[PDB]
Amino acid sequence: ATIHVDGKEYEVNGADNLLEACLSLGLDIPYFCWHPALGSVGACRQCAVKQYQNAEDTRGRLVMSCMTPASDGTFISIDDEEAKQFRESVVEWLMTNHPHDCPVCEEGGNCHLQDMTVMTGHSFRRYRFTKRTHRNQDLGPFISHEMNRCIACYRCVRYYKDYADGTDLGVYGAHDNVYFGRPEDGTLESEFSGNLVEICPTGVFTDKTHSERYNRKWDMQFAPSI
Amino acid sequence: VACNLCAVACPVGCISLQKAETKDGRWYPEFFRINFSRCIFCGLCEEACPTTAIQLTPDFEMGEYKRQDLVYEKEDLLISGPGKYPEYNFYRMAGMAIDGKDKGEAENEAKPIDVKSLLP
Amino acid sequence: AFELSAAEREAIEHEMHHYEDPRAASIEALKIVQKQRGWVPDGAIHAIADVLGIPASDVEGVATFYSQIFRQPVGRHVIRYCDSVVCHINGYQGIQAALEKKLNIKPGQTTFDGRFTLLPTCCLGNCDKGPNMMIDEDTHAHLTPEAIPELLERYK
Amino acid sequence: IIRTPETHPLTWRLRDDKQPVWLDEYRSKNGYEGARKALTGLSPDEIVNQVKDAGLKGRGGAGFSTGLKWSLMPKDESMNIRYLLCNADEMEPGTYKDRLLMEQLPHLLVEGMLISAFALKAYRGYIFLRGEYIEAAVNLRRAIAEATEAGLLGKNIMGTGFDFELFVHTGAGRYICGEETALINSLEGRRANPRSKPPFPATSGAWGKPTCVNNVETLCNVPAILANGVEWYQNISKSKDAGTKLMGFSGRVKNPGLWELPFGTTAREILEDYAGGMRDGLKFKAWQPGGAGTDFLTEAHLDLPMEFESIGKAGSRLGTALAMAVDHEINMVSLVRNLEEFFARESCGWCTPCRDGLPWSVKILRALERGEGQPGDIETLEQLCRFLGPGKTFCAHAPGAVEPLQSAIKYFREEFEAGIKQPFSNTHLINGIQPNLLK
Amino acid sequence: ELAGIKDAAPDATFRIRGQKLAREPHRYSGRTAMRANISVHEPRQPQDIDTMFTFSMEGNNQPTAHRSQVPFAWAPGWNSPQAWNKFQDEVGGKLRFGDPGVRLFETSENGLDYFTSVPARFQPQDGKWRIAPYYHLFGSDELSQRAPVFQSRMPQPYIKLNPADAAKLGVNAGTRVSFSYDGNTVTLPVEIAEGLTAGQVGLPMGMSGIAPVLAGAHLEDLKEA
Ligand SMILES: NC(=O)C1=CN([C@@H]2O[C@H](COP(=O)(O)OP(=O)(O)OC[C@H]3O[C@@H](n4cnc5c(N)ncnc54)[C@H](O)[C@@H]3O)[C@@H](O)[C@H]2O)C=CC1
Ligand SMILES: Cc1cc2nc3c(=O)[nH]c(=O)nc-3n(C[C@H](O)[C@H](O)[C@H](O)COP(=O)(O)O)c2cc1C
Ligand code: SF4
Ligand code: SF4
Ligand code: SF4
Ligand code: SF4
Ligand code: SF4
Ligand code: FES
Ligand code: FES
Repeated sequence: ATIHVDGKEYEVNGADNLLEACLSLGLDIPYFCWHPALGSVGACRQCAVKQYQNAEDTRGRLVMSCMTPASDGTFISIDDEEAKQFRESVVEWLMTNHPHDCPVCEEGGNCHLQDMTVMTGHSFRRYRFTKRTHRNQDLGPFISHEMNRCIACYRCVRYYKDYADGTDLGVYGAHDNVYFGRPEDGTLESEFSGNLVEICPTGVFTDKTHSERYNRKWDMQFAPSI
Repeated sequence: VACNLCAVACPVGCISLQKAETKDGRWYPEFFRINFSRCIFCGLCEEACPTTAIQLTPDFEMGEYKRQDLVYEKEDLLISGPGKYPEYNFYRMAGMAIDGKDKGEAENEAKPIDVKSLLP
Repeated sequence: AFELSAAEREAIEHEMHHYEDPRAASIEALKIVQKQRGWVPDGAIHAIADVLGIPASDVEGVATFYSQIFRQPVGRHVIRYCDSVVCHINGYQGIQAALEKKLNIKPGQTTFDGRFTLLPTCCLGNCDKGPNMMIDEDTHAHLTPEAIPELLERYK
Repeated sequence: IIRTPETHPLTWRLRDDKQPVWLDEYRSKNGYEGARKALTGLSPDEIVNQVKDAGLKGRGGAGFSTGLKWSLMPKDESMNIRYLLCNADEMEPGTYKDRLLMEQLPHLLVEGMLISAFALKAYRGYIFLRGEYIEAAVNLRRAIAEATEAGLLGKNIMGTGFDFELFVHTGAGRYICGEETALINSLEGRRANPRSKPPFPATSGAWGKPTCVNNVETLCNVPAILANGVEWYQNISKSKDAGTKLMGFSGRVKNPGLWELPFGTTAREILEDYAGGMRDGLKFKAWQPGGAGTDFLTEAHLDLPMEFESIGKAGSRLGTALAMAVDHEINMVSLVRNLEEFFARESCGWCTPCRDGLPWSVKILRALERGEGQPGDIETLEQLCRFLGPGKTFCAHAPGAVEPLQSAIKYFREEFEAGIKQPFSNTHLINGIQPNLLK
Repeated sequence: ELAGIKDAAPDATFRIRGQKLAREPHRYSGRTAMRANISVHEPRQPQDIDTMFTFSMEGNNQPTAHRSQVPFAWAPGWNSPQAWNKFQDEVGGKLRFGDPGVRLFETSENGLDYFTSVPARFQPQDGKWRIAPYYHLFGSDELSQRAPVFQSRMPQPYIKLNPADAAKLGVNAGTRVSFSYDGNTVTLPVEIAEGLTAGQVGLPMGMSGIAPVLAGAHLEDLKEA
């Protein structure tokens, strides 16, 4: 397939969507709800790019790159001004309820939400009202729960239920009061519940064993082991 | 709150700390040590503190006989008052619950609404 | 704990006969339990989940998504006053103020005797006869603040 | 108003005492004759094509061609399981047409679902009805029992070998459940989050099977087409939209109600000749043509025919064609605050712009209500209007949420600017730190 | 037969444009103070003669570097686990220059013969109890069950009994029964297992006191303590 991103021609796979095709080419599009192992559901509305009907088109429309296929002869723009403003607006809406928690959060320096906040160029807050609060649950000795940091990207429920076939983690409530977790306090019953600490782009589900003796990612000595 | 921003913002790398936690959930440094034989007194650590805990004070008289005694620990750094910033409290800003401050008690924070609430 | 009665379980199974997936009867199962017991207690979620064959997280998410399935204890009579735009034009606010004055409660809570629970609600579909109120199964239209204590005394 | 079968195909059977019309009275007044014609003398594809060239558009508020939506069901013969769903939700503020249709004429809806299920080869049908229409639910269940007793429902209807089972699914009170994909999800017993299209419900809808979702009024319009013929339906009015629409006018008018009118009837004809004008002491200020989700229009737009195209080019939508009148005594900012409060609390929480930006608009309008507005608030509201438009959110809840906000800013900006009093302040002073006085 | 382990990873002389592979990130902190409690003189950097990696940041961790062993994923602007997107040839696929590790053996050209040794059916003999293995993700592995965070997650030690076998032994759920294996009478509480077949007791393999060598073995004098 042939796509044109910002006037540059690329050869992609027509069976992929535009987000995974453009991320495979090294282009940077912010995203939250899409995962390579989970698929595209179009929740966070963050991966917006401007699609044009043909080469001689100037108007276009904002579409989700994760929901739009990477078909042949597809003209899109990532660095368009309207798309950039919309992505910064999505980060701004996610920043309205987010707690002032980065120093005391175990995802600091390892946070996908921090990365996409910086990448969108959003560093000014014109929101002056209150932020919603949630009480935490006890998820057992491995996963620490902090629901204030959630951005409702639905990755945890999608992985835990649709991928890992777990039953004890879900989504409750409606509007901006959506809550993610167990119906009551107790240990997460899945054998693959620890992948939530990397599935969650925020610091909601965190490693409690690492949180006991915590240090940031830049302070680690890593090795490739088995 | 042992957030390790000052240690990584240091261009010399003369700040070492480890995060401990109280039973009520408050982060603090288990130890905090600064190699003052290495420190260039540039103030990037004070610039990087989001709680204004680390502070460079107007005092220069710091000569030492042995270089081992130029490694100041937490018992030699922690003072009895707020220093140059007399009112800032990070935990009032934060949404994490600690002792004496529950959910919704932070500034610009609403009270937590349960999903089981009868209101639409 | 919680135990599902025979009538509730029989009604739930009869509702499961109406669909090709038993999960489709979760909303009506919660409605059956709420009709019998006034609300849905915490053990009812697990009982309904065990009966239908779906996880309790799904049942709790359904019961918390919809506003008419109550996961907190309510009064004997649920007053639901419409606060939408047409009833805002026709003056629902005087009706709401009369309800506060008579019941001595805010919206979303219950009286001291457990008689009434006052709730704002969406558009009741009766906008040409507004303002509208809905006590448990009876809808009242053409509301005036002078008629609220006359309306509330007939619900024991 | 004189109601004839040729001019009022829907409401000419309505009783004077507002009582429901049961099976014997309905069949006396030419009931189930269209169902008899369709099920005995017509192929399902013939009925689909008949509805398609009748010009029957969807009365749910979008105006899509119902016959074209019927034709998009697959022709594959392995998919012999098909569903017809009646969107009896009606959760839009300002909409009360289906309550009148089902509370007094449930057999019209039963006959319409029977004809449409024969046309769509739909073996099962569900009336997704809201939980607050108790009388409509009772009357629909009684009409279904009466039709099942007389052989209009169940197995082997009219000796044609067509089996159709009709159920009534009573809802649990959410406005998002009226969205047809969220309607399918709530019919499946799940949280009523909508689904992305394509795939549309025709190819894969309820439980992955082919599924057609239609409003009460469309299925009520169907048997008149199947009984009186196509040519009667095309010559009801000389307009691009065929047939009669239930149009009403509500909100502090002399005669608030609902009347069956041909398409192309002007809104001033509804407001004055049918609603009797505004109440005494109240002057007309604005109106919404088709419910809470449509844009406000002024008194200059009252001389406009109520069609999809005419209200579309005027900066609004025809919608459900149940107009609402706002007088001068009602503040515009309070009305938009109420609308946005409803639209924000009825968000399903699936996607970021609606879920996290409608409460921001609610907070801004609350600040503008008590005069606590600050500079940049109306600019923020305009940015939310631009960024919550069609294609930017997952479903069409938020475009309908920001339509009244953008129209009220466009036409009544002097009321919104009157709420901005204090200067902008997001920070507090921290002792020992000099602020960055940006310019 | 282990000739393929040479190609599992490149040797200690492997370089990326002359430099080694960094173990720690470039922004590694506290170099002159993490060991200052012991000695203010900073120690020598540890030497890694075994591998191509180095015990410092003085190395390469570029996502476009021609290697298969990646110690951690970091790209500028991607500090999250989403830097693996930068480290892959396509997202969700393989690594850019191949995944590490090699297969020791290929598929053989010829198969095996049919195993004609069909076992007989399980006959539950009285007085002897066949041990059915129960494996736990938290407790069966030796090193993992030595971890203190597993101790709350480990199940309490048990013996599983069929309802018919428990009724024959006259024991309900929770009571403690003793059984002797190689002269070690160990006492465990009874849990009723409906799915377990009669004539069998279920034991948690890999636990403290219950070796995995006990699986498939028999038991004697099982009785209520
Ligand atoms: N209570 C009520 O009556 C309410 C009505 N509405 C109205 O609902 C409308 C928005 O609803 P939507 O579902 O978003 O409208 P839509 O235009 O996306 O679709 C409406 C119908 O057309 C069909 N359709 C549209 N494009 C199609 C295509 N390319 N292929 C196949 N089928 C297609 C859909 O399947 C559906 O049956 C607005 O006009 C609004 O006024 C909104 C809120 C409440
Ligand atoms: C947020 C939202 C709510 C809706 N609510 C209803 C509703 O309550 N009743 C209805 O008939 N259509 C509703 N619709 C329109 C449906 O998407 C769809 O048009 C309808 O179910 C059938 O279309 P039709 O008019 O062609 O029959 C809603 C749409 C949206 C976006
Ligand atoms: S989840 Fe991310 S943005 Fe939120 S407090 Fe933690 S590090 Fe900061
Ligand atoms: S808890 Fe984490 S993974 Fe789940 S929706 Fe919230 S941000 Fe996404
Ligand atoms: S003032 Fe000293 S300790 Fe602080 S960043 Fe500079 S060199 Fe490091
Ligand atoms: S002194 Fe400040 S910057 Fe350093 S770890 Fe403590 S809170 Fe963080
Ligand atoms: S716009 Fe988004 S969050 Fe709002 S109701 Fe639709 S899908 Fe749900
Ligand atoms: S990544 Fe596309 S909307 Fe979330
Ligand atoms: S606006 Fe209140 S009944 Fe519709």
